[PDB]
Amino acid sequence: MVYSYTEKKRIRKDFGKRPQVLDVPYLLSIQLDSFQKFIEQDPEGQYGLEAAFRSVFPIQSYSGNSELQYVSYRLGEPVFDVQECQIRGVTYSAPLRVKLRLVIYEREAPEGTVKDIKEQEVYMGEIPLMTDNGTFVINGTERVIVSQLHRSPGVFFDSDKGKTHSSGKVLYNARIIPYRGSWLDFEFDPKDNLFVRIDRRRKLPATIILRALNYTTEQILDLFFEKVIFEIRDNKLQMELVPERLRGETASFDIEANGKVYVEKGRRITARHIRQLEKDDVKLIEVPVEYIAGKVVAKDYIDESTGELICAANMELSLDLLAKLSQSGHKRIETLFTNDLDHGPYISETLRVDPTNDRLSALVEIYRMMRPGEPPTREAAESLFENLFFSEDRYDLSAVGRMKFNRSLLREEIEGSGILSKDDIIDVMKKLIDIRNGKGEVDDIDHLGNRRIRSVGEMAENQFRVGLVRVERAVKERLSLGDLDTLMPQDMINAKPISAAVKEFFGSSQLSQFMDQNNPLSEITHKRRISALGPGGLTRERAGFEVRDVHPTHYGRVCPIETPEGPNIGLINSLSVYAQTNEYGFLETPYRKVTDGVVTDEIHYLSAIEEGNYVIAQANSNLDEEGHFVEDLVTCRSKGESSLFSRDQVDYMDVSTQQVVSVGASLIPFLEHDDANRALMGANMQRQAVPTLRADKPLVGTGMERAVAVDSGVTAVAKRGGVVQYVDASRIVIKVNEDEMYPGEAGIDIYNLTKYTRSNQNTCINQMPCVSLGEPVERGDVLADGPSTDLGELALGQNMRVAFMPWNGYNFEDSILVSERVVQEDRFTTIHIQELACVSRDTKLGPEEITADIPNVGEAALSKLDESGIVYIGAEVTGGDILVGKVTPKGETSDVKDSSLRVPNGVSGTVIDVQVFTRDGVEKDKRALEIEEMQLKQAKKDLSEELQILEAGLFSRIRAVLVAGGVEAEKLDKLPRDRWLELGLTDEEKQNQLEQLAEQYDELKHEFEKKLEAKRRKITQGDDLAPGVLKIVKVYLAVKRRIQPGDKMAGRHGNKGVISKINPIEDMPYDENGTPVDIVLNPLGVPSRMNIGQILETHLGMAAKGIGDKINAMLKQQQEVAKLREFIQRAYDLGADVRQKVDLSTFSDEEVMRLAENLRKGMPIATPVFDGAKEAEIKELLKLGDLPTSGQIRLYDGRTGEQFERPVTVGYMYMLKLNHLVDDKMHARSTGSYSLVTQQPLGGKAQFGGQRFGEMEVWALEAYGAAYTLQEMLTVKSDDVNGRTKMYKNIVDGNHQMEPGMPESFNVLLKEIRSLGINIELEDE
Amino acid sequence: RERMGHIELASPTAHIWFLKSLPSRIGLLLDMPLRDIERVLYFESYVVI
Amino acid sequence: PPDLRPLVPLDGGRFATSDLNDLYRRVINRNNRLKRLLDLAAPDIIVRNEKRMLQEAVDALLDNGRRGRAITGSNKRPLKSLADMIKGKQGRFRQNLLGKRVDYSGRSVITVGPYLRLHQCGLPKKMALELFKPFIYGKLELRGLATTIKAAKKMVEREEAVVWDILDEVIREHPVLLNRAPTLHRLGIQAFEPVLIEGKAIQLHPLVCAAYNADFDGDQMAVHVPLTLEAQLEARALMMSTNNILSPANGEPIIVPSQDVVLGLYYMTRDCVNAKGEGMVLTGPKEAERLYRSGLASLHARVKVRITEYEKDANGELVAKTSLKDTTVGRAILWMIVPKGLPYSIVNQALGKKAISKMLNTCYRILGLKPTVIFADQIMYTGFAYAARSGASVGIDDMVIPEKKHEIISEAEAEVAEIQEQFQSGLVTAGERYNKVIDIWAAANDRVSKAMMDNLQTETVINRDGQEEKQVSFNSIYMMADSGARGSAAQIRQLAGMRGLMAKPDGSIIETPITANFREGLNVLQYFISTHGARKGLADTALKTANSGYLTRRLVDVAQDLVVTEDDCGTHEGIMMTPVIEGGDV
RNA sequence: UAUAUGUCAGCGUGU
DNA sequence: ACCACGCGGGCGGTAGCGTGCTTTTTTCGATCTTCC
DNA sequence: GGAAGATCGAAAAAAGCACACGCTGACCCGCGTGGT
Ligand SMILES: [Mg+2]
Repeated sequence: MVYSYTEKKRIRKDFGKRPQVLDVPYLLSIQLDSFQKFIEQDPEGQYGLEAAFRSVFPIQSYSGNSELQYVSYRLGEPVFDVQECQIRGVTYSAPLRVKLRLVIYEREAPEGTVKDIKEQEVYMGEIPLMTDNGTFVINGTERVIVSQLHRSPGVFFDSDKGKTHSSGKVLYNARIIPYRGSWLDFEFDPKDNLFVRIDRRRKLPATIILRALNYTTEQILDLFFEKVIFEIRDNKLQMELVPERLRGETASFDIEANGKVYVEKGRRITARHIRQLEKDDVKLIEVPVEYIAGKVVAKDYIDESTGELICAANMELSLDLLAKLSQSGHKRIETLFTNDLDHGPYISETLRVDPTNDRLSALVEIYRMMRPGEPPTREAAESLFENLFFSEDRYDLSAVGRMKFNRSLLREEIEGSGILSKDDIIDVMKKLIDIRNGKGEVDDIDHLGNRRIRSVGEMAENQFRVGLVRVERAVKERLSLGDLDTLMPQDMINAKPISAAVKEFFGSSQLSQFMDQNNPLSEITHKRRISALGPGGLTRERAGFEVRDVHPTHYGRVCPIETPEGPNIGLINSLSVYAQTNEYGFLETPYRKVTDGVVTDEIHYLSAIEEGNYVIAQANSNLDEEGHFVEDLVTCRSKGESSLFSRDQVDYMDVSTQQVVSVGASLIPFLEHDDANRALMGANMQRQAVPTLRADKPLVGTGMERAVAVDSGVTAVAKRGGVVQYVDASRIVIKVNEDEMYPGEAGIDIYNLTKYTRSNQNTCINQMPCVSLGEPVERGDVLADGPSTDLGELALGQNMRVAFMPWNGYNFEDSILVSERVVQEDRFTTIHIQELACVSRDTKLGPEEITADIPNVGEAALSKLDESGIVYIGAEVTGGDILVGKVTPKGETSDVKDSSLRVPNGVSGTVIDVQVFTRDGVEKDKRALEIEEMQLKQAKKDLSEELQILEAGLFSRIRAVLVAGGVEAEKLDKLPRDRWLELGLTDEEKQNQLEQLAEQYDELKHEFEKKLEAKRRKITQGDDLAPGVLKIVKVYLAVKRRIQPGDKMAGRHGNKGVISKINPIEDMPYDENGTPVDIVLNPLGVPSRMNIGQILETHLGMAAKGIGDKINAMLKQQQEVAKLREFIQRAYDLGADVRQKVDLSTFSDEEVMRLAENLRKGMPIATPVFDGAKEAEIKELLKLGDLPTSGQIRLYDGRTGEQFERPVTVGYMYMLKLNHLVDDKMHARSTGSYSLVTQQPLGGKAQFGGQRFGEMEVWALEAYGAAYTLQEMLTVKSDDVNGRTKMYKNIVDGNHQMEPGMPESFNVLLKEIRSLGINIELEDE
Repeated sequence: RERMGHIELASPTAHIWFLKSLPSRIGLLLDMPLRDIERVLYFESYVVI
Repeated sequence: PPDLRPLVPLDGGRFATSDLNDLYRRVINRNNRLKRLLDLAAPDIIVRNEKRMLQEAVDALLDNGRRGRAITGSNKRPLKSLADMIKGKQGRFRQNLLGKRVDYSGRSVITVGPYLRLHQCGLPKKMALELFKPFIYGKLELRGLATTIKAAKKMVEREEAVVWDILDEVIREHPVLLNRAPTLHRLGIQAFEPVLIEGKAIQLHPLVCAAYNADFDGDQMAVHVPLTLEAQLEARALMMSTNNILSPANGEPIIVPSQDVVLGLYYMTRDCVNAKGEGMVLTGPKEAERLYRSGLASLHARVKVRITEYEKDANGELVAKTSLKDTTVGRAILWMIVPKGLPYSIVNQALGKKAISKMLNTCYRILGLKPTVIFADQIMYTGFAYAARSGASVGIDDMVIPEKKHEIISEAEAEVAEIQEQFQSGLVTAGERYNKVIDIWAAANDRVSKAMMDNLQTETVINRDGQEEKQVSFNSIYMMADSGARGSAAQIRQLAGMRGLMAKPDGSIIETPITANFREGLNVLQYFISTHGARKGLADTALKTANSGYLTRRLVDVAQDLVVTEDDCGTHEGIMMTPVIEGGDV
């Protein structure tokens, strides 16, 4: 194939064998597409702000003959750009202006038309806008709103597994869960009685809700039972017989018909007798009167002669009752067909237990259950019942909820009203009864087809709807009582509730959290995260065991190995590579359709529910170039289980081998050789690696580094193709090609790289250009490398020469031995930026001034401060140094106290940036003016570059026009270009053209001046801060942290440790060539923690470094390009039928030279997650270089020079430096500050504090003798102030004796108890 | 840290720890239901001394 | 009192809000309003409402959430009442009385110090300087380098040369208490003698790691400094590392080699049927060490050496016996560090973890405590040194896959295909067919594991006098498994044989097992199958901690007040103990 | 040793 | 006529605080059944 | 033959949920109402 310009610089060798049929989708699309459904205009609504507006509007006025309607909404242009909001600390948001129309109808006419209409556009608050990277800018910080995995609305049938009853009986229940409204529950009593609960309140008989639905008893029995008709004729007591009704029941009497005795009494009815009965098609069977006594009448029967009912509906029949009904003149009766197992009499028993007998009684009972305090009323009960489930505003089953509700009940339609109906409840009850009988089965709660994903758009829409109803209440209240003559639509509404709700959601929420900025992988993982917690979701403490399990439906939708380890395990997951959401929010995964035994290239996205019907073949299925599986039996998955199937029974195949893992888990080479726990640890640990000052490509990769680097916004991607007009360490100017030029455009794209900007994790964000001056570029090509990126490839760690061998116990358990060469080369050195803020507020006594004059400070301390009172940029400040000088007015009773910002103790670094935010109306100091001047200088430089290129084009045009008539090109260059404008030609169209060009030039100059003025106004605009604070000054300190013992390092295969010793170079083991190894690792970790992937990666890295060494050796000899081409082509052609084909013949000589220069440090190798290189391929690659195929070489001891008795596995491993630095973890305190209430040492390391001697340590001391040690820990060292003073004085005086005294914590507790009505005291007797 | 103070309540007030900590000491000693205690205490009904 | 509910000053004129102050203010306002209403002869309804609201305010002050909705403050949250700040995990009883923060304490990550003795630990210079500041001040004032406390503070801040000598003097025999964050049992905190080291990480003795349940993967430890003479003597005599050698739970020893010492001793104490310098006769262990260091002999050469072993007679006197013993060079070298009272039979074998533990137990039983400690330190040093000398490494070729695995797998697949055909014919129903399939796969897994173990245990063949001879393999994976250093039969089976059957999250066994080695490639389906068990185990481990901690706290409370207060009751009562047996096992 | 002024939530890390 | 204390602070709705934890204690309503 | 003691079951309430460490956010404010 063809390669991009950035890819041709360094082509990764791919060992993948299976060809790819679907490209990796955009990783952040899930975050972006959802926001595209929230702000985009929807002609039919059902999504975004349009759905909320249509759900709320129109708004009535309690039958006030007036209302207001919503027409359309528009999102205004944001005032500040994303970078501007980040710099200024404001929230990146856009205004929302809604078109409202207040209509007032003619008074005294109920049918009268409109008397007045007032249309207006009203601003209803500003909503945040998601940037191009799927993140929000709130208060100058980058926040991410993770998706929520919750339970879909609809009906769910479940049952306790015979636990609560303690008798093995299962109590089935059905739950109706709406999007908004009251939850409904139906439950089966242990005595087989149906009960109904609303909002998990006290249970009530199920027939109460039916009676409240205006259903009589006869209708209930008709709906929930089958009628059996008994008709007395010729004194034989005949009845209509259905043969299936006599299955499994013992014959109490003789079943004889048509003169043939089918069955005799005492023997149960067999299926053969039933078949014979339907053969003869007998409908009338003689039945004795004794069989009637066990039957329940269905409908009321009332004697016509006497006018009184012989029997009501639904009670047991009796001999006197049947005799009375027979003598009453009725010849036909109806009973309920009740079977012991097929059709239980649950409804009849529920009616028997039901105390209510009418609709009004049922409504009264429901009202007294919901609101016991309020006495029942007809209107109140009716209103409560209507609002419970049949009110659109109060009850709302979403479209997905209605779809699931209809699907669970086997309804063809998937659309309907949001509110509930009588038919829905009846069908739910019937399905529950059928499930109890045996037909059907309960649903799976943890099934991924019953779980929905709510993204940012859905939660934002819900919060907007909440704010809309909040403002609608006030709108109704104001409109109903106010005067309608002069009511503008603007003042009726208030944007304050909407703005408050949206800010509360976006800023302070369980799902809107600070975005991790440790590395691009961290951001990618955080953005593609699904959390089961949050509002309307599970809790960490009460999650349980079943929820955290890996359901079989997680295949291809949720990564099974990427999940946090700890309390929230299984509740937080990462989306798969190819996973995507449906229209209703359910997860779906791609598959390739198999037709007639061939695997077609068409892609179908199957959801969890619909994928169980088909048979999906495994990804690792071998084909024969004809789409046919070679093996007769293919290992597929049909219904939540894996089994062998015939090759003609398959319906779908996996699109790729990475379909099952996430982005983070797919970055681990040789994952199939690693244990699942170790793979999980490695995946979690990968996203914790701090970037280094020099990025190093992974020698052994998976080929997904490019996608992760490009999709994340860390790198600078060219928007349009062209050539690099100007390159610099801080900015890039690209001259775009004429094909992509817009009409009337200068034609230059300017990228301003971020240089040493503090991240959310106090790390360094730096962008370095990766292109040269004049180098052609194309769309989508990386122009600058962000943090942890190398030429467009993700680079988390460094390639270290590792050797697996024990070394004098310095790698005993998990420790790592590191050579001094790693320290000297500064490979693992990191840069950490810390921000310190000092705010000058306006106190009641007076304001706080930031001045360089501070009392009670020497001249040496103020040397670093400038004339404005702010530390100089570049000054090195240690702990305790003064950065910003501030004075606070003293009490009324100098008159100024020192409140200046100081560097925290133990914190060093270099001041690299100072940012001053000044509230409007406060005079700016020199530093703020200088910062504004430099910003204006940069903006003017950009605008002047654009103006210069446009003016050069215009002057070329005017010169070309003038040359046609004047023909003085030989002298035109003598005079400057400006004087070309004042020159006049002879009177023709040329003079008119010159005048037009001159006026166009003047207009262009005026437009550029206007743009510069606008930019200056934006730059000098005053900053908005919280009330009460006047100024804010932020200082950034950069510290270079070098590696040292105690620092935590790790690998990509779950192997982690801490550096135990920085050994000198001469002490490291060395090979025959004398090259020392960089890192020594303990082999003992490999067997117990089963991760052979690290060993395979070591072997592959050794092979890659051998190839790179060969390339470097050939380069150092100034060999001709033919040898390099041949060797690199041979290296790229190595493997077995690999899908990657690289043809160096098409490459130019300069391109080949550049590729060789890039590869001289090692040939990158792509090893897919499950289609990676085999052992034979690794051995072949090792044989290509001058390295043994065993992977183990002979090593000599550095200290003694004696060859090690056995070969040792040496190679190159990608090692990462985790964000756990020892110097950030130290703490030590002898005596320091103490708390106020408890007089105990403070906690933490930021403030000087002591370690906590908790309950467990006290118990451990009590296990020993340790009486005096415990006493000194409890009294002398913590609480006894006199004890503390005496102990310190004694230690200073050389006496190691202590006075116990009385701890202050006990006195505080005694006073606290005494503050109540309880007296507690110490008795001296 | 040691000196305390007192507030003279205009009307008597029941102690919650002897009120709603089951078994209710007020109810147990007075032999009458806790809901009656709560109703008479929070000024919703009358009780005869 | 006001100082127990202080108004914490903040930046500028702002002051920190206190819930108790707000509750008191509300109560005072209600009382004042009620007083002014009573003084004005207000109607019954108004005074009744005021009295009810005052009662509610008093209730909220005493206990916010006890009755009704708790009163919320400016933070849209219920305020902390008097009862809320005394009870619970955050109350004064459990947060400031039973446990509290202490002075003279520090915290840092832990690395491994192989050179340290059993009673020593490595303390960074900065940590020791900060912790022992008052002692340094006192010594400086006594020695006359400083005249006032301020001068001593300035000198220690400037870190003068004499300060380091003073710090060395003050930590000569001053124990420090090292404690890990989870203090499950008594051995979670132990006293060590500090040794000044560079760097920034505490160096911990390897042999105590098993007692601490601590690994060098990023674990952190806290250090405390006893002050009074009594505390130092308790640390030296009661909580010292050397004093803790047997687990109080069951009496089992707690100091055992774990990973590298066992491997080194196993490699050193091994024999090869044809090695360099085999069959020669040596005068003693010193000659063996000289020959091994000079390279003239191999560590596994079978030789005959003159060993003098001392044994204890009835009177306890040591009597020597000198004899020629057939052993190896490595065993003779290791005999040098063995104390005199022990016999030679302990080291004349391949020393695994069990063998080393037994030798340490015999040393403790025969000699005492101090010789046992010295022997353990020497054992650790020798094991580390010879593990480094061996250069053992794990490679992709060390996990040998048997050539018969394919045949066994094919036979098992043929058997299960026959069973499936029988089920399709209708002779056998689903349940028994599933049971037979499970049994067949289990038998196949057992056969594969047995074949792999047979291949691995005696793979090496050595030419002795031109004849092939079978000996115990020197494979690194097999050596690690056999020596007991790390790994077990199940893990080696997963590495080199089939992974076997796997279970669903509900517990049901899946019909198709994972027939792929970890050396080979596990496809997507097998990995997804194994993830179920992996996630189940991880979730169980994560959730077990809270229940275990609650149970431990309840047990500690219920047995907190029981101590030994007498020597003999004189009671003749007791319980009768018999061996426990339930139908087949003892 | 007494110093300059620390309390609550939410999130995360290691056992 | 504008403004600074003040005070309590809950959203949402004819009120009531519930939807995916487990164990222990108390209370009341319905049912039984014992017996004089 | 019915009142009172015993029993069963549902419901409501209360209390519990390991240890250690790190980071960030908030520590006003908005109606309202009499004082001026
Ligand atoms: Mg650890």
